[PDB]
Amino acid sequence: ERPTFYRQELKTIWEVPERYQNLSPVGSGSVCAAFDTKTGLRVAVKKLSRPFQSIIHAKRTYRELRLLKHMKHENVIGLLDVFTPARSLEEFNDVYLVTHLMGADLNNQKLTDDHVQFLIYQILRGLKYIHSADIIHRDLKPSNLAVNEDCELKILDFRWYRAPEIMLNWMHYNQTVDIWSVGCIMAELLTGRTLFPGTDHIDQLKLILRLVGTPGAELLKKISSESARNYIQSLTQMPKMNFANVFIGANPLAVDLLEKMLVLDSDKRITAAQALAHAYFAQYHDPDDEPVADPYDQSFESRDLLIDEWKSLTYDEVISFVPP
Repeated sequence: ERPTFYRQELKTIWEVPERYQNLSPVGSGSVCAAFDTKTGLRVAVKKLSRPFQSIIHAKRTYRELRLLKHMKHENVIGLLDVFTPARSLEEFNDVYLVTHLMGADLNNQKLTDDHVQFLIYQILRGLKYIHSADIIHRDLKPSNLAVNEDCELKILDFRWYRAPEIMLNWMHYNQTVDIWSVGCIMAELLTGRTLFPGTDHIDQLKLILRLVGTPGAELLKKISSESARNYIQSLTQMPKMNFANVFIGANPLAVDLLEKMLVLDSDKRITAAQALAHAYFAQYHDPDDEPVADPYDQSFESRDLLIDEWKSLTYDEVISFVPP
């Protein structure tokens, strides 16, 4: 059946099932932290802002709901509930999404090696899943990575951490753009400092190239633009520096993994599935507890529909929702 809803203000009117109590705002969609009386869980309740204002809003609402419904993995945030106070598609105007309320993010002495292993392991386990659905995160960074008390980690809400192929204007994009971001995060966890703290995208690329080397002829054979090639080969030619000398006293397997992640050529960068099997994660690696996702149908992405059709498609997904 339909739950009983109650309304309150705090500055839109929120109308939510009565199982969610003690709503207290935590950002502006806009999000309230709440107590889920059914489960005794702390939850985030996000009320989408203007979800069907235009074709672009409606499709983004649909894309967000579809993605969250698909994600079913310990290290990836999924959907705990989705509701609307509307009793039919005609009154359907508001969408609310409920997810685990996570404490800290990774913006956060420094960490021990065992604890860096554990956190990166979790990130890679989550990424293996996401990537197996043919999803690329694209913007992994310490603030999209949430942790509870026991520092169990979940990947959230999908330029110091972005792959250089993106900051150059190359478009040979692997899912390993996310593996670059993990490499930068791991380095920051290991040393306490941002690995590539660029002021603009140019400054950033300079710092990157200083560490990894200027592109080799083999990667240069992959650049289709004359100016682009001209640009890279115009830059002062930097040798690959030694990673050990940047990561002093780091566990040497950490350094070895880093050298595999922080590779300029994306086709040569270690993948998530491969990183998990690397000796650095020995103590956590379980190849039978690193599950993959069902295939994820993003064909909708290329479709040009009407607001009312994206809306109805969204309503179909709300109705058909089943809790974990």
